[PDB]
Amino acid sequence: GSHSMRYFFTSVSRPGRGEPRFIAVGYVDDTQFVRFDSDAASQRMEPRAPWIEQEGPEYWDGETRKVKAHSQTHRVDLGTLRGCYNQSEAGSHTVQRMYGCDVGSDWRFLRGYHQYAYDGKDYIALKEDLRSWTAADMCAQTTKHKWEAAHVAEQLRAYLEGTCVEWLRRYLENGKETLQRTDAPKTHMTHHAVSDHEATLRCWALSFYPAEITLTWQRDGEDQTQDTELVETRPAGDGTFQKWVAVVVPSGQEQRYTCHVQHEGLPKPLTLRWE
Amino acid sequence: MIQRTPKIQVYSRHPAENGKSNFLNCYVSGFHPSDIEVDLLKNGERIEKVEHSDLSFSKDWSFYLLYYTEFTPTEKDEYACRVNHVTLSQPKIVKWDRDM
Ligand SMILES: [Cl-]
Ligand SMILES: [Cl-]
Ligand SMILES: [Cl-]
Ligand code: NA
Ligand code: NA
Ligand code: NA
Ligand code: NA
Ligand code: NA
Ligand code: NA
Ligand code: NA
Ligand code: NA
Repeated sequence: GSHSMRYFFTSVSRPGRGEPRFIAVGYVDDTQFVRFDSDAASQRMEPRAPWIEQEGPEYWDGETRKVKAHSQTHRVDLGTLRGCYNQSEAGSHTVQRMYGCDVGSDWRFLRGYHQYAYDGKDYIALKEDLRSWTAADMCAQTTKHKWEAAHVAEQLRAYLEGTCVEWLRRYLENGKETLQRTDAPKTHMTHHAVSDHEATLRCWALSFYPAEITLTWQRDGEDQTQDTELVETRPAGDGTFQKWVAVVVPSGQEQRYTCHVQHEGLPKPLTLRWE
Repeated sequence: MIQRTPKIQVYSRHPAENGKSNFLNCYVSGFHPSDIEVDLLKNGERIEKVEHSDLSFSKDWSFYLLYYTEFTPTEKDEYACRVNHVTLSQPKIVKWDRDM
């Protein structure tokens, strides 16, 4: 139904050791499709999905220009920010930018995002209406005044409500094989006797796409959130995902415990039992 | 000044069956800052040919990488992932456990 495009930029200062590291990556939904790495040989934006390879040389030339331009502005911002926060010259700091657009089920513009972090903290971010800014701290308030005065948001809104969405629709149809699929998780539970008196029950979901999933345990139907170990959904490496959730229970009580799995590729929510 | 500790998972792409080729993964997520050292180990020794994904990050700005290589699981061979990061006082080693 609905889909997203995101770019993610990461700049990292290494003072005296040369210029910053700059890495830019593009995604449609959970599928990466481009990279740029400023320390790489090629100095090009590169394809990372099969369906992007058909784009012609204007695309690749254009995206390389744009991303190198971004790398330059982050290079400048690293200096500015170190200034504003009164930090020493010699130490490594990080800027991060993400932006992108969401489209709805009929592939119409739904939402835009444009936001910045400095040393892993929100810095400034476009508000949902794409006309205002959210700045917490004083440095970013200063940035806000400047960007309000230069009308930065209307330029970003234009991209987000137009160009961004046009490219996403194009990618959705050219990468229909990969992007317009749903792979239901292959599910099961494992039991391992840690000792005589207790057992680890682990609920597995494998080989699924997209990444979004919910795994929950219940004991006699009662949610077991606080006693659940839930690992981060993780790439299998073949364009599908994996995830598990575990509970440690008293030997003999296994039949009280049920696993519940929710995914887009499942016709109905799935309950797994010890039975 | 913010730091976030890596969450480390070591796992096969497919269900492991001894003597059949597979792919051995070490996923590291939830870390900040991005400078990280990740090796795959075979019987406590560094594996040389390993590839990794392009640096990206999650909505909370924490970073994630996948490190991977082709392997053939066997009965006798042990695999692990070794990680160092500013947040770890000593390198963390997580063993591959195929029975989980
Ligand atoms: Cl770009
Ligand atoms: Cl943490
Ligand atoms: Cl398993
Ligand atoms: Na691109
Ligand atoms: Na700035
Ligand atoms: Na940052
Ligand atoms: Na498909
Ligand atoms: Na069911
Ligand atoms: Na069901
Ligand atoms: Na912190
Ligand atoms: Na682990």
